Amino acid sequence: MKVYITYGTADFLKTIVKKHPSENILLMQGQENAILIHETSGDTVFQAPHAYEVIDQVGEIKHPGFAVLANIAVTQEGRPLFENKFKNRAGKVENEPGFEAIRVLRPLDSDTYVILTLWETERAFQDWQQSDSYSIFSRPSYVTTYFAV
Ligand code: HEM
Repeated sequence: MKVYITYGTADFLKTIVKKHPSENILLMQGQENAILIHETSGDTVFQAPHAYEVIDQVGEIKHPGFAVLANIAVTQEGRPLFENKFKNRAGKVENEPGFEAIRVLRPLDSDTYVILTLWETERAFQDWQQSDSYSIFSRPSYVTTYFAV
Protein backbone atom coordinates (compact mmCIF):
# COMPACT_ATOMS: atom_id res chain seq x y z
CA MET A 1 0.00 0.00 0.00
CA LYS A 2 2.95 2.45 0.20
CA VAL A 3 6.01 1.94 -1.95
CA TYR A 4 9.27 3.70 -1.03
CA ILE A 5 12.08 4.00 -3.56
CA THR A 6 15.63 5.13 -3.12
CA TYR A 7 18.65 5.37 -5.37
CA GLY A 8 22.38 5.04 -4.80
CA THR A 9 25.44 2.83 -5.12
CA ALA A 10 24.66 -0.88 -4.84
CA ASP A 11 27.27 -1.12 -2.09
CA PHE A 12 25.36 1.52 -0.01
CA LEU A 13 21.91 0.05 -0.82
CA LYS A 14 22.96 -3.47 0.20
CA THR A 15 23.61 -2.23 3.78
CA ILE A 16 19.98 -1.14 4.04
CA VAL A 17 18.74 -4.52 2.77
CA LYS A 18 20.83 -6.37 5.33
CA LYS A 19 19.84 -3.96 8.14
CA HIS A 20 16.14 -4.77 7.60
CA PRO A 21 15.85 -8.49 6.81
CA SER A 22 12.14 -8.79 7.73
CA GLU A 23 11.17 -6.11 5.18
CA ASN A 24 10.54 -6.97 1.56
CA ILE A 25 13.14 -4.75 -0.04
CA LEU A 26 14.06 -5.39 -3.66
CA LEU A 27 17.49 -4.27 -4.96
CA MET A 28 18.01 -4.00 -8.75
CA GLN A 29 20.93 -2.55 -10.78
CA GLY A 30 20.61 0.23 -13.37
CA GLN A 31 22.96 2.12 -15.57
CA GLU A 32 23.33 5.27 -13.50
CA ASN A 33 22.82 3.68 -10.12
CA ALA A 34 21.01 0.92 -8.26
CA ILE A 35 17.47 1.08 -6.86
CA LEU A 36 15.68 -0.23 -3.78
CA ILE A 37 11.95 -0.79 -3.93
CA HIS A 38 10.13 -1.35 -0.60
CA GLU A 39 6.39 -2.13 -0.52
CA THR A 40 4.85 -1.93 2.93
CA SER A 41 1.78 -0.76 4.81
CA GLY A 42 4.15 0.73 7.42
CA ASP A 43 6.89 3.32 7.54
CA THR A 44 9.92 3.84 5.41
CA VAL A 45 13.31 2.50 6.34
CA PHE A 46 15.20 4.85 3.86
CA GLN A 47 16.75 8.29 4.50
CA ALA A 48 14.79 10.77 2.27
CA PRO A 49 12.93 8.23 0.09
CA HIS A 50 10.65 8.78 -2.85
CA ALA A 51 7.24 7.88 -1.37
CA TYR A 52 4.28 6.59 -3.34
CA GLU A 53 0.75 5.31 -2.77
CA VAL A 54 -0.23 2.16 -4.68
CA ILE A 55 -3.25 2.96 -6.87
CA ASP A 56 -3.27 -0.32 -8.84
CA GLN A 57 -1.42 -3.60 -8.35
CA VAL A 58 -1.22 -7.18 -9.68
CA GLY A 59 1.32 -9.78 -8.57
CA GLU A 60 4.01 -10.13 -5.89
CA ILE A 61 7.31 -8.23 -5.68
CA LYS A 62 9.70 -11.17 -5.29
CA HIS A 63 12.85 -11.99 -7.34
CA PRO A 64 12.28 -10.55 -10.84
CA GLY A 65 14.93 -10.69 -13.48
CA PHE A 66 14.10 -7.28 -14.91
CA ALA A 67 12.28 -4.12 -13.87
CA VAL A 68 10.93 -1.28 -15.99
CA LEU A 69 9.79 2.08 -14.67
CA ALA A 70 7.75 4.47 -16.80
CA ASN A 71 8.36 7.83 -15.17
CA ILE A 72 5.45 10.07 -16.15
CA ALA A 73 5.28 13.72 -14.93
CA VAL A 74 1.66 14.80 -14.43
CA THR A 75 0.43 18.29 -13.57
CA GLN A 76 -1.53 18.72 -10.34
CA GLU A 77 -4.65 19.49 -12.41
CA GLY A 78 -4.13 16.39 -14.59
CA ARG A 79 -3.86 13.93 -11.68
CA PRO A 80 -7.61 13.03 -11.41
CA LEU A 81 -7.89 12.43 -15.16
CA PHE A 82 -4.65 10.44 -15.31
CA GLU A 83 -5.53 8.22 -12.34
CA ASN A 84 -9.01 7.52 -13.57
CA LYS A 85 -7.63 6.10 -16.87
CA PHE A 86 -6.16 3.12 -14.88
CA LYS A 87 -9.64 1.77 -14.05
CA ASN A 88 -10.07 1.57 -17.84
CA ARG A 89 -6.73 -0.12 -18.48
CA ALA A 90 -6.97 -3.11 -20.79
CA GLY A 91 -5.66 -5.42 -18.08
CA LYS A 92 -3.66 -7.47 -20.57
CA VAL A 93 -0.15 -6.88 -19.41
CA GLU A 94 -0.55 -9.05 -16.30
CA ASN A 95 -1.48 -11.97 -18.56
CA GLU A 96 1.62 -11.82 -20.79
CA PRO A 97 4.22 -14.58 -20.53
CA GLY A 98 7.02 -13.80 -18.09
CA PHE A 99 5.06 -11.01 -16.34
CA GLU A 100 5.54 -10.97 -12.56
CA ALA A 101 4.00 -7.78 -11.24
CA ILE A 102 2.70 -4.25 -11.84
CA ARG A 103 2.39 -1.26 -9.50
CA VAL A 104 0.87 2.07 -10.52
CA LEU A 105 2.39 4.54 -8.08
CA ARG A 106 0.99 7.93 -7.09
CA PRO A 107 3.93 10.19 -6.13
CA LEU A 108 3.74 12.10 -2.85
CA ASP A 109 7.16 13.80 -3.02
CA SER A 110 7.12 14.83 -6.74
CA ASP A 111 4.85 15.02 -9.80
CA THR A 112 6.33 11.94 -11.39
CA TYR A 113 4.02 8.90 -11.46
CA VAL A 114 5.70 5.51 -11.85
CA ILE A 115 4.25 2.56 -13.71
CA LEU A 116 6.47 -0.18 -12.37
CA THR A 117 6.53 -3.55 -14.15
CA LEU A 118 8.54 -6.55 -13.03
CA TRP A 119 9.44 -9.38 -15.39
CA GLU A 120 11.16 -12.74 -15.30
CA THR A 121 13.54 -11.63 -18.13
CA GLU A 122 14.28 -8.64 -20.34
CA ARG A 123 12.92 -10.71 -23.26
CA ALA A 124 9.53 -11.05 -21.63
CA PHE A 125 9.24 -7.28 -21.54
CA GLN A 126 10.49 -6.94 -25.13
CA ASP A 127 7.83 -9.43 -26.32
CA TRP A 128 5.12 -7.46 -24.52
CA GLN A 129 6.31 -4.17 -26.01
CA GLN A 130 6.20 -5.66 -29.48
CA SER A 131 2.74 -7.15 -28.95
CA ASP A 132 -0.86 -5.99 -29.63
CA SER A 133 -1.65 -5.14 -26.00
CA TYR A 134 1.09 -2.50 -25.92
CA SER A 135 -1.88 18.92 -21.77
CA ILE A 136 -1.77 16.99 -18.50
CA PHE A 137 2.02 16.40 -18.54
CA SER A 138 4.51 18.73 -16.96
CA ARG A 139 7.61 17.51 -18.86
CA PRO A 140 8.51 14.55 -21.11
CA SER A 141 8.12 11.00 -19.80
CA TYR A 142 11.21 8.75 -19.56
CA VAL A 143 11.86 5.05 -18.96
CA THR A 144 14.45 3.51 -16.60
CA THR A 145 15.35 -0.18 -16.47
CA TYR A 146 17.05 -2.34 -13.92
CA PHE A 147 18.37 -5.88 -13.69
CA ALA A 148 18.57 -8.45 -10.94
CA VAL A 149 21.79 -8.42 -8.87
C1 HEM B 1 7.04 4.00 -22.64
C2 HEM B 1 6.97 3.62 -21.36
C3 HEM B 1 5.62 3.05 -20.84
C4 HEM B 1 5.40 1.87 -20.29
C5 HEM B 1 6.46 0.76 -20.09
C6 HEM B 1 3.98 1.83 -19.96
C7 HEM B 1 3.31 0.77 -19.39
C8 HEM B 1 1.95 0.70 -19.21
C9 HEM B 1 1.27 -0.49 -18.70
C10 HEM B 1 1.94 -1.82 -18.28
C11 HEM B 1 -0.03 -0.25 -18.71
C12 HEM B 1 -1.13 -1.28 -18.28
C13 HEM B 1 -1.58 -1.98 -19.57
C14 HEM B 1 -2.72 -2.97 -19.35
O1 HEM B 1 -3.57 -2.68 -18.47
O2 HEM B 1 -2.79 -4.04 -20.03
C15 HEM B 1 -0.22 1.10 -19.20
C16 HEM B 1 -1.40 1.76 -19.36
C17 HEM B 1 -1.49 3.13 -19.40
N1 HEM B 1 -0.49 4.02 -19.81
FE1 HEM B 1 1.46 3.47 -20.18
N2 HEM B 1 3.37 2.99 -20.35
C18 HEM B 1 4.39 3.79 -20.83
C19 HEM B 1 4.24 5.05 -21.30
C20 HEM B 1 3.18 5.85 -21.03
C21 HEM B 1 3.15 7.28 -21.18
C22 HEM B 1 4.32 8.16 -21.65
C23 HEM B 1 1.95 7.68 -20.82
C24 HEM B 1 1.49 9.12 -20.81
C25 HEM B 1 0.18 9.36 -20.79
C26 HEM B 1 1.15 6.52 -20.43
C27 HEM B 1 -0.18 6.49 -20.02
C28 HEM B 1 -0.92 5.36 -19.72
C29 HEM B 1 -2.30 5.36 -19.27
C30 HEM B 1 -3.21 6.58 -19.03
C31 HEM B 1 -2.67 3.89 -19.06
C32 HEM B 1 -4.03 3.33 -18.59
C33 HEM B 1 -4.60 2.46 -19.70
C34 HEM B 1 -4.76 3.23 -20.97
O3 HEM B 1 -5.54 4.22 -20.97
O4 HEM B 1 -4.11 2.83 -21.98
N3 HEM B 1 1.93 5.42 -20.63
N4 HEM B 1 1.01 1.62 -19.56
